Amino acid sequence: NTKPNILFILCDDMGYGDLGCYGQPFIRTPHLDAMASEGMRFTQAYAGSPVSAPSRASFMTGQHTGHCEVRGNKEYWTNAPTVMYGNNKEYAVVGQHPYDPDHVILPEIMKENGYTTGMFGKWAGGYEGSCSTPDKRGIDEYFGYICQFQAHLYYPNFLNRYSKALGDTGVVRVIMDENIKYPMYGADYQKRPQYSADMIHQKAMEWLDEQDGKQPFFGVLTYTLPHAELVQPEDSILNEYKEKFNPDKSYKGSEGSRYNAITHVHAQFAGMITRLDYYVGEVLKKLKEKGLDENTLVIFSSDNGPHEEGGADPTFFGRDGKLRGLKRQCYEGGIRIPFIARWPGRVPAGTVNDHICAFYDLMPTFCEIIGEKNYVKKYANKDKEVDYFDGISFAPTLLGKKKQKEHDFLYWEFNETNQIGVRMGDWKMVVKKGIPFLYNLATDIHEDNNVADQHPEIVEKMKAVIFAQHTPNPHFSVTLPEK
Ligand SMILES: CC(=O)N[C@@H]1[C@@H](O)[C@H](O[C@@H]2O[C@H](CO)[C@H](O)[C@H](O)[C@H]2O)[C@@H](CO)O[C@H]1O
Ligand SMILES: [Ca+2]
Repeated sequence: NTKPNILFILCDDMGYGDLGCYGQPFIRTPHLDAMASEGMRFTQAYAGSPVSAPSRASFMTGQHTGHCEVRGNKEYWTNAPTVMYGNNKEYAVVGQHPYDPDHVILPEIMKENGYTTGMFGKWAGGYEGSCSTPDKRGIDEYFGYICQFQAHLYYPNFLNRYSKALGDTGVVRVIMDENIKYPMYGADYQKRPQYSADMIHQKAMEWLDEQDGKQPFFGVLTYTLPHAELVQPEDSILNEYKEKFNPDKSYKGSEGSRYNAITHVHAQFAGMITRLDYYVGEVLKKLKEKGLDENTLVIFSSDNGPHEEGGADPTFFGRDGKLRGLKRQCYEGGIRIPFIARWPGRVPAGTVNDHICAFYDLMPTFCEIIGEKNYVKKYANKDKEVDYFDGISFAPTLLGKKKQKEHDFLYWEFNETNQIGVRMGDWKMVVKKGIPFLYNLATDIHEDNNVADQHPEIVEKMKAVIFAQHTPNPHFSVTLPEK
């Protein structure tokens, strides 16, 4: 301990069944499988939300989406002025709805505990010049995509940086000086040579290189893989899967979505996950090389369930999977995610953990690990009517030990599919357009058999949770069930 280092590798749109160690049959994930072998594989860990921005917001704020300022994907670039990068028209302001500036986020707690903070990849927590950019919210070294929409292109016009070390005064843009010579869409797009996932990992690894045993570090590696578009370097990883998958399918492109057309989509998606796995192997190798392995907790997870964008084929990859649904659904497949922890000599090796937990638990979990006691009394905003903190530390079960507290419920709400999810032990409610559906995850893991009619008292108990946990948010609307 003595303030352990923490790396949180949070990937983008990877399903529960997309890793080898969670049963994926078609994709090699040797480094994450070995991480699991040496660590703890969580079987009932959940995203903050079935989509990116609120799931990441839940992790950052320690709040469920009945309370969180961010409960959906909200764009601030739609009406932004245009800037030219070569012949390419680009938005002059990018990004999503900002985190509440009056509610603490995890990096700020780590800064108050004497940590240095890094974040490499997707921010998705406020647009350029907003009150919630990484510079303003406790990140010392940031490199990647401020904007989730920008992140659709793996060969973008620019990336974003805030580097204390370089004396940046705020977030800046780093132009991809080779990429902007070519179009953003069509036959010449793949002439772009500056691949963001490699560049962002290289910046993360340069940052990890600078760390030593002295000052504790907190790194958030929000790598965009395997989020669409399904375009990557045409290298030995991709070619392995072009050889393996036969026949394969293709994707015609969506210029409006910034998803380029591509061929061999099974090979592209498998390649993206094996590429990400190789990045994780490089992180773990670096910690060992620097003598930091025994004092660093590494967690790998995904922000939400599997996707069907840019040529992704979750039906194909889901052949052996147990959970129903995709990204944007409050069915188990939208919200239950891979979650692997490794901390040699602290987290018991080769374990499975069934503890029911969600991303809003990470804030109290980390606070417990770093010895930050009574974090709510310390960080709660006294100027608010009420400052919500929804998490329960799972530091005890992570460290194999006693006094592990249990949630009465987990809670999700999501505007685009108009859904509310509640999990109370074996019981799972999905509200769809205000109508409750009820499933037993012990007898019906795939949520095939709506049994609301057989359990009216359970339906009322779980609706009571919704009525108690949902507070109004003027930006993100869901239909509550009838009272
Ligand atoms: C104009 C518009 O919103 N375009 C959408 C795409 O954004 C959308 O993709 C989603 O983009 C959001 C951006 O915050 C986020 O990256 C999601 O993960 C992603 O799915 C796409 C839906 O497939 O449709 C376009 O019309
Ligand atoms: Ca995502």
